[PDB]
Amino acid sequence: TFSIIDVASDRRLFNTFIKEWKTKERYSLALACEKREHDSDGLVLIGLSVCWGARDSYYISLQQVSERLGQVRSCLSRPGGVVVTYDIIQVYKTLVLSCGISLAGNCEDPKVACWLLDPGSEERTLPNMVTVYCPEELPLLDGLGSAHAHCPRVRAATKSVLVHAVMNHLTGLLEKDSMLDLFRSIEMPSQVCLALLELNGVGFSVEECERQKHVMQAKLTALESQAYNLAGHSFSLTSIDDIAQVLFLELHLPQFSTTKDILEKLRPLHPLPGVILEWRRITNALTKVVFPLQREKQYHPTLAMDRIYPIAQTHTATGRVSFTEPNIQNVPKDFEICMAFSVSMRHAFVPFSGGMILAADYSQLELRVLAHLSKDQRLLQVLNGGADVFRCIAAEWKGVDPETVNDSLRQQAKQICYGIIYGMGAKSLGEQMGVEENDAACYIESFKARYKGINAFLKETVKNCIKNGYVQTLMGRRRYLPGISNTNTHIKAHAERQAVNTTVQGSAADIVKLATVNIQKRLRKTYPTAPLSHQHTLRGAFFVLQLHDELIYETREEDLIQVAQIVKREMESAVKLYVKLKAKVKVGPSWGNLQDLDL
DNA sequence: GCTCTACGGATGC
DNA sequence: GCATCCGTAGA
Ligand SMILES: Nc1nc2c(ncn2[C@H]2C[C@H](O)[C@@H](COP(=O)(O)OP(=O)(O)OP(=O)(O)O)O2)c(=O)[nH]1
Ligand SMILES: [Mg+2]
Repeated sequence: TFSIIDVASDRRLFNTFIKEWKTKERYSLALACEKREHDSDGLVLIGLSVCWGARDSYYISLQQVSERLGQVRSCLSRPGGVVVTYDIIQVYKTLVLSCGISLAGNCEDPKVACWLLDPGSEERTLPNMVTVYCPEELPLLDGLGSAHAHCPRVRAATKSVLVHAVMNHLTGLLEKDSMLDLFRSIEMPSQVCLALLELNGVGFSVEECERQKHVMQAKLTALESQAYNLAGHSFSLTSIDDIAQVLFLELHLPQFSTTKDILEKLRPLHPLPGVILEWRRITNALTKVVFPLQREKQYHPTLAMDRIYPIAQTHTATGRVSFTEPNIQNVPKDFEICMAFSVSMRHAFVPFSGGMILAADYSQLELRVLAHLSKDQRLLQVLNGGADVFRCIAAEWKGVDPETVNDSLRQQAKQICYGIIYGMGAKSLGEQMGVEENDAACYIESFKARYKGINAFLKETVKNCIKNGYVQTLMGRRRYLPGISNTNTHIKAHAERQAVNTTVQGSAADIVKLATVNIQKRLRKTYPTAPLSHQHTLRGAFFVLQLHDELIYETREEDLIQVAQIVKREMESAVKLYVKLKAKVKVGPSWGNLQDLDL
């Protein structure tokens, strides 16, 4: 039955546990943390629990410790040897930040497996797992502590045995879905990479952020002065009611939806919608970036700099990775204040002293992925010759030379292309393009006619989703879309759009995770003596940010060239598609100041 | 009748 | 009285 052996109680017992632990091809590890403080070994993290089959759990107490932790480090760092933990990122970060132990080897996390089996479902707690997947272990839930009495050793042992059972069931479930090698070769190493990113943080100059904040606040005072002058009274710029009054009630064209439609037929008609738009953009910047970042900032003393530590979400409908605490991914790009000041929220994100930011983006990634999946011969030959499809779309749309395509113009062409691929209608295309309804419909017809393989892939993806109830990515991840067969046409169409989008975007996410893993492997081979993160303590790169197809690394100046070569090679060789996977590598003294490193 | 993500402020029942 | 909702930013 449910047993708790205390191996950290005798020399021979602990040594036998270690020598049996090394041989085991798969165990479950759990952390026992009595959190009187909210990162310390023997003060917060109290112990370690290890479970193999037959409802037995071995608890290693980290109280009194040097030799216990040394042998646990030896086994936990390359003892097979698969460690199963609930919330792998949390466990890895806690181990690093408390006792300086890095989980080296193959990891498994029942959370990641449950998300694999049904990514559109809810994040199941471990109890939630036991009730659903392992009902025969339900009597053990009384013993995962409680909100009042935890007993961290007993809670750890119960969680470890439950995680072992749950992952044993989920392993067979994943093999049935043919997602097991993908789980073990792609998904879990990506989890470790993300935890290592979370440990790294991203450098953050408070001085630069304070400078930007002061300029933005002076600009907001000026903007409020103009807005109260362009209207007449001192209304509220943060109230949609106080905006829909003054707007649409004196001379405008319409509650009333005072949204960024004030760009349309209002920005070129009255200057207050532009002033309101600028005020809203700077207010977004302040209240969603600089105020959160100035309160989320944390001083790294070893690096002698401030850093921001985001939390990776990773439980996503499509396999993407987002972040929680500051929401770093959505930090705005540069924009101009006239007083011309350049608000660069990314310019506040800086490397350590003597360091460089290295950012490697995937060139038109989902175009290439879709060209491979659809086998569209036209797109294959076009983008295998180094062409920029976004540039050519922008040129043929505007009639301008492709070489004279602006970066913002390229963004609109990119949005048009991806929207068309992902089920955008004629009305939305007309809005985003300026053309009429019929013109946008004919544009979509021409897009599907010249890229015949793309239309065939769209139809086949929807047909196979109806026939199977799910869609599959390039590397085998499935998403279930029960609305694909809904009688209501809106839910059915929504599921078809999600089917195509999930296929292509999940495949791109899979490629990006693979590239992250392979870059990490090559970096470890090239600089074996470097620290894994900024919390492990500088040679090589450090992976401070992930941008769904872009990997930010923060390398040393001397290692910049080698790191860029490594990153480019790994990103281009992640997957052998019918397309080439070109990566654009940029270097700079800051995230907001990056120059192309032609290499 | 583009998808995905989070998140501040405001509706909104 | 809080709970989502939505518009917003990235991608
Ligand atoms: N559905 C949709 N997906 C988008 C949109 N913008 C970006 N994404 C997805 C598709 C892109 O392939 C992917 C990576 O983002 P990027 O903006 O960097 O674009 P892409 O890689 O296509 O272009 P690039 O050559 O890097 O400029 O993100 C969008 O407007 N709609
Ligand atoms: Mg890209």
